[PDB]
Amino acid sequence: NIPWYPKKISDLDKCANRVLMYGSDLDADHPGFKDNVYRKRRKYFADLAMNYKHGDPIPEIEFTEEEIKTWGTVYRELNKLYPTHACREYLKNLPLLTKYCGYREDNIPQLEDVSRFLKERTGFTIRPVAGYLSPRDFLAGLAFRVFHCTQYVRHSSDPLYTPEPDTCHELLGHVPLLAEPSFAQFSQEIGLASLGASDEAVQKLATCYFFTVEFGLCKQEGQLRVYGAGLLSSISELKHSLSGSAKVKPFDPKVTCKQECLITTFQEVYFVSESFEEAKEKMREFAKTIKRPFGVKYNPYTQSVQI
Ligand SMILES: N[C@@H](Cc1c[nH]c2ccccc12)C(=O)O
Ligand SMILES: [Fe+3]
Repeated sequence: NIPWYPKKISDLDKCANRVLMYGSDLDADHPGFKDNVYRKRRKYFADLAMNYKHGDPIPEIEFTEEEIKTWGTVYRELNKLYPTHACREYLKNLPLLTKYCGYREDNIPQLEDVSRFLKERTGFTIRPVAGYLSPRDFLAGLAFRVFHCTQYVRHSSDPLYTPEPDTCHELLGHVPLLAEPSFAQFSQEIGLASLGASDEAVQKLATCYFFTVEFGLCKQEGQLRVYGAGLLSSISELKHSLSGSAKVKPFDPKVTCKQECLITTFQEVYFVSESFEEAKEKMREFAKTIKRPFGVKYNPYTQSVQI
């Protein structure tokens, strides 16, 4: 029996913010969970996300001097590593972000400005979210070219790694590729394939998504490079992935889809494709094997999904 799925872009208001939270589904010995004062600050961002309705501007945030300093460290340190660690497709759009989005060490990009930039480039827009979103709902968002983003900044004591996604993850891990027409098209295709598929089928697709677009590696002129958003936002996990001591295995959906997705620690294993194009291709073909009893298109003019 076909699970509920959104049919038009405003339907993303329905049961919004079904997110995984510390003290319910997440735990880790890390100050971003354990520092009570920091959790009280995080609730300011969460409330903003919970009251958002499609059509609203995204709330502009007054960040603390501490939060701005954290963004600065993350931005600066990651940019030193990208030239040697990131795949060329990721490197390509970095200068657009600085030139056309105001990415700077001394200022955190606002989600409203980034959404406007992305809409113009590939038609992607942003919706704010209170934490790690339910995988079904996150993939459903992509079908409308909607990327759900957190707005809080990770705990300042650990710029290197954080156990839930923060705004640095969205802005540095996802935005550069989302700015690329061919990648934005790929993203929506994966999202459309997920709509109304069984819980077991979505779990398998979402796991493969996690180990490719969140934590994926690819070969490039005989070398190992990274394209996964979750690595590209973590100073320490990014280095570790290419350190020579990480466990690395070929991406094979039928094996990979069984791996547990680790939200709050470094991964136990990373999966490699023979190239970045091969990664997208194997993902598209896997999405087609879902066994859904109907097909679906997106109509960008009505912003609705046609069966
Ligand atoms: N570890 C990531 C944030 C993160 C936590 N859990 C995740 C799951 C998927 C992608 C990213 C994440 C970072 O430090 O930037
Ligand atoms: Fe991500």
